[PDB]
Amino acid sequence: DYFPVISVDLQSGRRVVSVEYIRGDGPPRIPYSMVGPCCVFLMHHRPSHEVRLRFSDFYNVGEFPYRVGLGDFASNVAPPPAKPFQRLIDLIGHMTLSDFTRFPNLKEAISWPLGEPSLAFFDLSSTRVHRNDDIRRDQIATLAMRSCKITNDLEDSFVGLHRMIVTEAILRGIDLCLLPGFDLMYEVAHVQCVRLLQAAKEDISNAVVPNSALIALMEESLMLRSSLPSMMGRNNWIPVVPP
Amino acid sequence: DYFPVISVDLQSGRRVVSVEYIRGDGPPRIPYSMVGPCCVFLMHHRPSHEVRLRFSDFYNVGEFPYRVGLGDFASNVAPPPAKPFQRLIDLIGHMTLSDFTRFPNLKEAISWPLGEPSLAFFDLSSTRVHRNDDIRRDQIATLAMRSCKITNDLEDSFVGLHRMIVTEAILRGIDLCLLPGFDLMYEVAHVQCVRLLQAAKEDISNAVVPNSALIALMEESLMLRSSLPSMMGRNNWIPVVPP
Repeated sequence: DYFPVISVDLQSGRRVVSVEYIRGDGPPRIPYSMVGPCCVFLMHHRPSHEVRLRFSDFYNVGEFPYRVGLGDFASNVAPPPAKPFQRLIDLIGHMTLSDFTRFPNLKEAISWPLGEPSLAFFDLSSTRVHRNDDIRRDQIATLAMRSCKITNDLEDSFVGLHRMIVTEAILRGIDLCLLPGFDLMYEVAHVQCVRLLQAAKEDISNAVVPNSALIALMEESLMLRSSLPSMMGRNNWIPVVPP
Repeated sequence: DYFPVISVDLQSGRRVVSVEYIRGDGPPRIPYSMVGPCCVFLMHHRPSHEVRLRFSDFYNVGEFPYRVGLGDFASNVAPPPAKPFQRLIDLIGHMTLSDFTRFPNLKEAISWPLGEPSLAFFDLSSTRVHRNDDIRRDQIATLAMRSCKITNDLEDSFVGLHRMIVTEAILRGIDLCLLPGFDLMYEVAHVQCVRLLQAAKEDISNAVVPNSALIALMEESLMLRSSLPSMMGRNNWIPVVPP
């Protein structure tokens, strides 16, 4: 049906990876998987039709779930109990990058996982943004590839992105019941939200002038402190020296 | 016996984490582990005395090996089949950082995992450098903490460092039989060596003047191409635009 084509091109004085899905049938590939809208062709992983709790429960044993995510089907990775930052994500996705890079700690918080500030995962996780499925799949695969900084393999990019998510969750004390690999863009945006909530403390401690970003983050922090403080992660954020 | 004390201090205009081991007995802590020379006190992980093949076989089930590494004891993580880059590591550890940062691709290759160029893991993995065990343990714990960029937990720093190693191994096609968590500094230096070998191709393709670094890397690449090409990883290195 659709083949991913990975192309390394020069943009903004940086050589960056992109993925574009192109129509082509011939004989369709037999081993394949659907990670959200993205079609992945499995070279090193055996597709599996079992339903398991975590994405890692597949790729840790050399397998790959048949199909994952929301849709007119049954995901082979059982959905998380909740997506508790979805309101904050919807609120951030309608904001510009300059709202965060003006503050150092917020910039550092959203630097992960691409190594540069980026609100792309917030846009792809928001429910109040509407995009075609083709552009969505291209952007999701591109972000998975750009997180891992490789050029050739796409299934390993999704495995690496989930592994990065779980590593940051373990470091920041995020509960792993909420990050099973169901909707990888939401997991990245969730961990970025936890990092943002930890960074906003240092930003207000540095006596900055709140914009909409800090107002939203402080409202969320207040509500969470009242209801479920442990959801905000651990307090192990390195303050960023102001330039 | 020795307690790790984690201190976040300003150095070189950057706020950075350090770990220093300080003598103190009182009642010694009951749950504890030895990762190499480093003493780790387990809050979230149950110590285990079983012998397993991978470090991940412990921390993936909420455990932590009793003691790991070389020494007058039996490591609870079975040693790797080989440490095949030890000669290259010994050769690189006697070199200065400026030998790599002069080339862009080598600088990018050794940027991982700390996000900045660093030969610290090469120094701590080399066999032809001699250091006291106290300074060694301080440096190992400091590097584990600085890889993860957190400030408070030390066992989670070692778990995160191993998870980062395995993520990069999976991305670069490195065989995971060689990275079980036995000597984490060697694993970091091994993955950095694979990245360096992949980057030296682009560096010579950019027609640079070889220094000792490129000479050593090309000799190793030639020997490996003759004997075991698959040890050099996959050819998925993004070329770095020359500044």
